Amino acid sequence: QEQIQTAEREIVGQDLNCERAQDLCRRSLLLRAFNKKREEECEALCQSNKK
Amino acid sequence: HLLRVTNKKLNHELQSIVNGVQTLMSFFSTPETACELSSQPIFLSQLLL
Amino acid sequence: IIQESQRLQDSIQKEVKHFSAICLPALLKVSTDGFNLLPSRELSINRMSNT
Repeated sequence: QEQIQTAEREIVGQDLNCERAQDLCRRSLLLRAFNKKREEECEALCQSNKK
Repeated sequence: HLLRVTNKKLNHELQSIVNGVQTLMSFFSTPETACELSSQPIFLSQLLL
Repeated sequence: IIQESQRLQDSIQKEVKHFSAICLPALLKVSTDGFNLLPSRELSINRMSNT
């Protein structure tokens, strides 16, 4: 029963690492959307500078 | 890293707009306040009638 | 133009630094009574069980 409770604690510790990898994926997607929106604004300023 | 490149591009275009407008305004300044440079009048309003 | 250009200087790098400090789960709003959007993190079920 001690061996079972030790291995149960190790399984719960692994669920915590999967959520961190998902937070990184969400941040990386939001920052990609943000980079695209800032490229469009930079292209608008480049047109104003050509004028 | 992409965002850091986009930030350098944005800062460069912002600085190019500043330099572009300062250069643009240098054509409108009257020759009395500018030093000895051959400020040949570009506008009719700058010519002595 | 010099003043407004200085406000926008390093704008992307300022926003990214602030975004890095945010907790994404705090943005996730849920409505209990149809009218009041509360952060999911303020729900007592999540305060008590969310890692």
